[PDB]
Amino acid sequence: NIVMTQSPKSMSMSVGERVTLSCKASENVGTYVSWYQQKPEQSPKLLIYGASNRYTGVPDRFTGSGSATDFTLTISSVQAEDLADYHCGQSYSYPFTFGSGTKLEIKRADAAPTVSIFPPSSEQLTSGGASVVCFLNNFYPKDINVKWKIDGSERQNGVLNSWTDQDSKDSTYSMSSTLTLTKDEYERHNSYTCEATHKTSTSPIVKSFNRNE
Amino acid sequence: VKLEESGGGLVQPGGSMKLSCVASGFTFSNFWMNWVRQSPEKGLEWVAEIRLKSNNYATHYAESVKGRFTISRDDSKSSVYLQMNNLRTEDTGIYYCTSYDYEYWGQGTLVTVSAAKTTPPSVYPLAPGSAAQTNSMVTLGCLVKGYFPEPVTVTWNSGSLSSGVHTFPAVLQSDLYTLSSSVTVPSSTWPSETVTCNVAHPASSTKVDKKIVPR
Repeated sequence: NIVMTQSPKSMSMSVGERVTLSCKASENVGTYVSWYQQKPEQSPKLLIYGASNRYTGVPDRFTGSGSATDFTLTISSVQAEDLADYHCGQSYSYPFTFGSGTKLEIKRADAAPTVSIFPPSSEQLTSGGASVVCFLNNFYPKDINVKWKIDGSERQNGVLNSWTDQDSKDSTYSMSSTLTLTKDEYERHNSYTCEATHKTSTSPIVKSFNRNE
Repeated sequence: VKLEESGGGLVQPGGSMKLSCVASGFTFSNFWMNWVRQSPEKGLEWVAEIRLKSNNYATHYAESVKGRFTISRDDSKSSVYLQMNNLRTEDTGIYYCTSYDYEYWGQGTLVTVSAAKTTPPSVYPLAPGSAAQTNSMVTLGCLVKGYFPEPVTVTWNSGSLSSGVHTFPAVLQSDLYTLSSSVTVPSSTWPSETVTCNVAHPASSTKVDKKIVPR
């Protein structure tokens, strides 16, 4: 099977800059290479076929070049709408194969998260569970850390985190963190805190509640 | 051009499932058609191809599915099909029908191969604590816990609230998924202008609409 290799996994570009994406084939595939753009929760879209032919309706900032074993997709001036994962694929020989994709991140100014904490609902407590949720929304850059404290002491067990893909409209990221306890344990403590630490400050953004409130 | 996919969901290991896709907006009978699948572990993979009446609808299959899957087409219905048999957990992923060169794609459907049982979601409201501070904006949410399989879809006010929404990818823990969604609206508008999350779970035939009311 022909292997299509793409590296690096990600590139971070400012709007207006030029970016060149590379794709290496493990065998000579002639000009039978296509490029696809995939945004999250969407199917891929054809950009380039036959190594260098721009598909109908694709903006002219997209070009493709190369042949045999090395192929390039160039975006002459990155636009915010170009936030996506770009894959090459070969149709020279069966099985047809795709490259692993290079993600394009759009650079923006640093932004601290907006942090919100939520206590367990009465419905969940009735079933015996107690999830405390913290949203860390609309921040940049992507890396961030959450620390959960119960009555001032750190708790790491029971924490579930999920991160969104980069937001198409404002180039930010968001994260949700859920600390799940049993009702039994939740009712034995008083204060619940999430602390968000982000590159914008070594001082954590702290949100908390207590069960007396 | 539209490729409209049908089918998908949960199937037991060793079981069978058929996917369908109806084409409109290209001359279907003149196009080779493919199935492609996608997973986090393995990325995009080509699955099968089917050609034209002039060449007896000859096929090609990926080695990993040969002898277990059948691609077929009904030109009179402008439709392509994938019959999957003796399914394995490594077959789980998002399946797309596509035309040649992957020019046209269906929307994709998640096939989950697992012996775990369908479980509907519990949908819990996220409303701020009574002693939470004041701001010109308020963030509300819904916690969607304990369902299987994926996917669930989340909307707010049946889709009329979208600008302030973040819904987070699900995470799996011991045969059950958990997801959350937040929405941020001007604080003068809640609770006076109601905010409800709608969580649809087609595998369990369950949609839950949870109105978020103050604590």
